[PDB]
Amino acid sequence: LELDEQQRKRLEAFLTQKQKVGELKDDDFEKISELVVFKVSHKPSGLVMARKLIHLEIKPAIRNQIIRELQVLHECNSPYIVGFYGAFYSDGEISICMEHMDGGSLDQVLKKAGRIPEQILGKVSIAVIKGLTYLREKHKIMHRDVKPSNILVNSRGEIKLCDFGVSGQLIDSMANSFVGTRSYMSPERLQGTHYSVQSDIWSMGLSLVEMAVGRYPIPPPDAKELELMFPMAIFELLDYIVNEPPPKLPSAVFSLEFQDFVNKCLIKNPAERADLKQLMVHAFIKRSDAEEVDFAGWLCSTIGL
Amino acid sequence: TSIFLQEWDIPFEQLEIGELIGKGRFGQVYHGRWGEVAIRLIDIERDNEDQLKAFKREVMAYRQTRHENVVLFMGACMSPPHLAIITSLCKGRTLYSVVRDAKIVLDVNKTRQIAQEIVKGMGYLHAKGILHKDLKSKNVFYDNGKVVITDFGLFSISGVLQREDKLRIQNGWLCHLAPEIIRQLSPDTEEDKLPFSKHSDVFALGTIWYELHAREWPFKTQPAEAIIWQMGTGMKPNLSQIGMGKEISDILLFCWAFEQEERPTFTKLMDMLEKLP
Ligand SMILES: Nc1ncnc2c1ncn2[C@@H]1O[C@H](COP(=O)(O)OP(=O)(O)O)[C@@H](O)[C@H]1O
Ligand SMILES: Nc1ncnc2c1ncn2[C@@H]1O[C@H](COP(=O)(O)OP(=O)(O)O)[C@@H](O)[C@H]1O
Ligand SMILES: [Mg+2]
Repeated sequence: LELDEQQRKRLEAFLTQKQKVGELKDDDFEKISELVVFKVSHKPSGLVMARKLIHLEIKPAIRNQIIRELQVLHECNSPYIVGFYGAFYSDGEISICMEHMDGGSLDQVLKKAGRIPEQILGKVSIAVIKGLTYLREKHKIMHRDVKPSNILVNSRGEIKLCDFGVSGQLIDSMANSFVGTRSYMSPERLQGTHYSVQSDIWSMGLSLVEMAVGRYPIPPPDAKELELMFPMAIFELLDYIVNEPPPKLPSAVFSLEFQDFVNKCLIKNPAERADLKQLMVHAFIKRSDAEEVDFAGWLCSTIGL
Repeated sequence: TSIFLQEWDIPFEQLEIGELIGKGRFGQVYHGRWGEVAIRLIDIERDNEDQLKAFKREVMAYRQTRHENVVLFMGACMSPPHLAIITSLCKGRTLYSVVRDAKIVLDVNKTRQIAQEIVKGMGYLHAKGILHKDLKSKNVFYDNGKVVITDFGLFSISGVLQREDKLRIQNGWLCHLAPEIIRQLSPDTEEDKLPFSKHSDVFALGTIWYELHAREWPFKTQPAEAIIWQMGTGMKPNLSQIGMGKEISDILLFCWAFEQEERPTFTKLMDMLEKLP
């Protein structure tokens, strides 16, 4: 399903920049800025990368296993997934070095912009679907953590998925997790039952409504809050997700194709929820794919590059 | 506004601070000499100075504690911003390390006995009107048959939760929390005002009873959000999948009961544990 000329080019152009270093260590890097994840300057090679540091205190034998699990990132490469350069360990922090995306994450762009219009969100949907399809078909891996903060953009205009769960040991080796007020976990996952890419599809749908309407949609806003646009415990939210009807887009301001698309993503029964192949054939994405939108221009003009 | 060390019944002349014993969310815990002793240095700025006065009276409460199954609280000195809690030093290793040691058999009888010791100590603390608020295997020490409870009460003054709109969960914490507490958790919830109770402590012991036989925490597979929802609505594992009998599974069924009033007191629980084969 996937092929193109200019897309083939930049992968290899990346794979030329790939070999421009062989090994990485802390002093190779000079802190450029804070995005914990840092924009860094590499000195052995002129590439500017994003280096993420995860603070972990564990014995060497586990660390070497961790590195072998992360090495898989050198194998997965896609135009819809952020490229990986390498992962090293140093002084109590694991570094993950990857492609720097000049637009940041979709949560922080959404923070800057008021709402993201439907036509961009169509191209975002295609990229997420095809990225997730790649991992299923080529690597037998689910993402496990789709949300706006893990979809990155740049000024060239590519949008790619990051932070998925390649290493079971790294997940477990982390001492402490951070659960806040927004949750993108699917209902089936919250109840501890079997799950598949369907849970990633739920996460994409909920993310799309949030960005389209400008607010995390659980709990739904009241009548008067939807007009203005145009204190809840964590367990209350999670039980809302499991038991109340899923969020839906307002029916005035969005196309039927877009509303049906998110609706199919947010079906609570994962057997009835759309799968990756059905999304590929939905009217909304086929329509979106055949559209002339300067995504770079939209991004740069709203953010300021 | 201050707590001196001559307030205490343990005569104290000098105090040597040695090496760090381990990393921990609440203060630092150093080796010390008084006999050798364990010193926990914590820092509080001074804000909420009415909380330190309340802390002071709860500490003086600790002064009246002495029990073979409860670590010996020996003293506390407070010179704000610096606090120190000095307890006896526990030889051995923590129960968390013991049950995760492949080279150590934990027969059903041994687990019955370890549980019974913890129950005795917690029954004592309850009788004195003291809630532990953080019962777990890392806060129990086992040295060839000697079982001691540690760090009771600290959780109130602890501040281990502190990102913006995002609460910090440590790996083992959630599965020790009774549903009453789990349903309360929020990104600006604080330990000082969480609904801890004698029943919540019994729930935490229930978690330890699972851990003794599985040799791992419940909900090991699952992420934090899944654990919050499943435990909030009352879903709980059993031990049949490793072939444990009805008698020692009813223990969990009682201790983990969703309605607080169905959980036994520690004295009744001691009875129940006496009657296993
Ligand atoms: N490759 C990257 N390029 C640009 N920004 C990044 C990159 N990776 C992470 N970030 C930044 O890191 C932040 C996200 O934190 P992260 O460690 O990814 O966890 P989470 O995504 O769960 O918040 C966002 O502000 C995002 O802009
Ligand atoms: N009485 C004691 N004897 C020996 N070690 C102790 C004692 N009290 C605490 N420690 C150690 O100090 C460290 C800090 O423990 P604690 O403050 O209980 O944090 P945690 O509960 O997360 O381990 C732990 O490694 C623990 O084993
Ligand atoms: Mg402790």
